[PDB]
Amino acid sequence: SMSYTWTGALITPCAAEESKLPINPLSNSLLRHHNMVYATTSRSASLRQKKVTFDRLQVLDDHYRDVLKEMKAKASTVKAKLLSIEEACKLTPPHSAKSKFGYGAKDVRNLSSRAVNHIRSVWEDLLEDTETPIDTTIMAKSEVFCVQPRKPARLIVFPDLGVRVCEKMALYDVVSTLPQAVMGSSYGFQYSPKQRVEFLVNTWKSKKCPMGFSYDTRCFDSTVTESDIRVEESIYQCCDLAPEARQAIRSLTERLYIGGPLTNSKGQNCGYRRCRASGVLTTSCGNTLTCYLKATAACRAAKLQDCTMLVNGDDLVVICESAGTQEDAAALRAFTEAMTRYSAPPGDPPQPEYDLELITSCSSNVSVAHDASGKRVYYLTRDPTTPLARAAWETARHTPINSWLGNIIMYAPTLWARMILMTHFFSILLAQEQLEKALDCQIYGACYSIEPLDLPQIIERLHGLSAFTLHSYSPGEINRVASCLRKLGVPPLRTWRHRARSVRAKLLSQGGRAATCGRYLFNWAVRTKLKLTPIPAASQLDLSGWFVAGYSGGDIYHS
Ligand SMILES: CC(C)N(c1ccc(Oc2ccccc2)cc1C(=O)O)C(=O)[C@H]1CC[C@H](C)CC1
Ligand SMILES: [Mg+2]
Repeated sequence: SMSYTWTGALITPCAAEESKLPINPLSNSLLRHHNMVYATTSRSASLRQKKVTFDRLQVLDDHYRDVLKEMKAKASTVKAKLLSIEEACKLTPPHSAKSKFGYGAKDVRNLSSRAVNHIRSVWEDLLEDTETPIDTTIMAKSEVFCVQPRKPARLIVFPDLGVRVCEKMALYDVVSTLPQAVMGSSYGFQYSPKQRVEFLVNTWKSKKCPMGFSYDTRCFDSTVTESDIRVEESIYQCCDLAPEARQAIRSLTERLYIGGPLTNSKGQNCGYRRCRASGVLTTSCGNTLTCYLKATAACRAAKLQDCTMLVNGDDLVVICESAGTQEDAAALRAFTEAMTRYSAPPGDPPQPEYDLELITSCSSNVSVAHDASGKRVYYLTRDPTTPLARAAWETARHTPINSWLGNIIMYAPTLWARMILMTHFFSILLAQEQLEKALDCQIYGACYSIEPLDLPQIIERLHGLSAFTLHSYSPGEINRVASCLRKLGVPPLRTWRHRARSVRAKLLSQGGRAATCGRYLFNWAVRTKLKLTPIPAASQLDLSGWFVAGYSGGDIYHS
């Protein structure tokens, strides 16, 4: 069937949409070519709609069924709990889209009589009505990028706040613990960036002759079929579940996840969906399970040998035992055909990679640098173009989510996050006298509130003290960063070094936590290095819930 059907009504915005970067005195010091920076708007929605709309092809074989049963057996060990309204509400982000039933984010978290009473009625309804298609709103997502030698906005389909709270009640526990139980070490969201690298590097070394590749599925969400979603429900159903939760999953599956009507911001019937919705609680879990299933089965059809998968939603990377250049290329092609039959055709054709640093998964790649002692140290990085374009935009305008803070946390050891983002933002935060202020950001889709002053500890716990001393990066990483700077018009190292030394001095004079950031974060900038000993606060940090599972589109907030 058709991934989508359209009525003609347009996907409309719900206010004014900024497309260009504001000429700002502060954004200009970070990036000079402001015209290369842009944000998607509903004005490009038509272009997107045509790309995600198509008839899906699907043929299932014995390999698929086999892997499916393997997966179900493991799911069979699971015991999901079911959250009470109270907890599900606690999980709602303070700034999440309001409900059309008289209440909003704040009321939900505050457990207002009106919000809880409505939520209750939606839950009862999910228990009584097993059919009626649940209404969703479709919107053009606004995201920032740098022009290329432009991207049309992405679309998001999400149900009402009321319905979202119920999804949590019935599936929060499931989507937080079933992926790991079913896929084990292949589930990428259980790893912190450093743990992801270690898993990738060790996996790579465990091969006599390693061969690896990333697989890009062309619009993965639209390739998800009604069948894949029921197969996915079948996996969830192997769990021990409270009666009400079992019915909630059954009804939410037929009424929401397999598809339903599309309404715009004006309240107009836009069309219908018969593929994955991007703004539902099961999206990450669902996509990860389905990609792993098709991929694993695809590997068997292709005869790839000793495959180790690493899956994060629709993002996939496979590392296996080489069989030779020609044989690897043939196997890879066979893999792609198997995936195509399973309704997961490629966007970018896949290519075998014999160099670990050249494999990009989760928009990132593993690379290597050196610590003070001089020992090689592997770490996660990525092309900084987008991270930087967005740092510029968030500098010029107020945004709910600060990706820059999220990028500093996840890529702390990188040459670009240290030299550019830390310097730029600590300089700016000192000025505005807002170093104490907590900011929201996302990690694997879950929303968190973090104090910039804590970055030193956070970085030590997740990356180790070496994140403050890495130097001598790879020639490949250096060219990528440098050619990035030229493109966006970012000041060179010298300028940044001067700024960092000036910010570092200012941070050291304040003492307390600010001096902590001064000493650690900017030690790369001075010549007279300061001995960097373990930060006490790093040994008393609970950062486990940070890397448990994916939540993108889940409307998840970790208090
Ligand atoms: C060796 C030495 C001088 N050096 C480098 C300076 C420039 C560079 O590569 C470029 C080139 C152009 C633009 C940006 C970086 C790479 C390195 C390195 O450590 O290998 C450093 O000490 C870095 C160490 C990390 C900080 C955070 C910035 C300076
Ligand atoms: Mg893709």
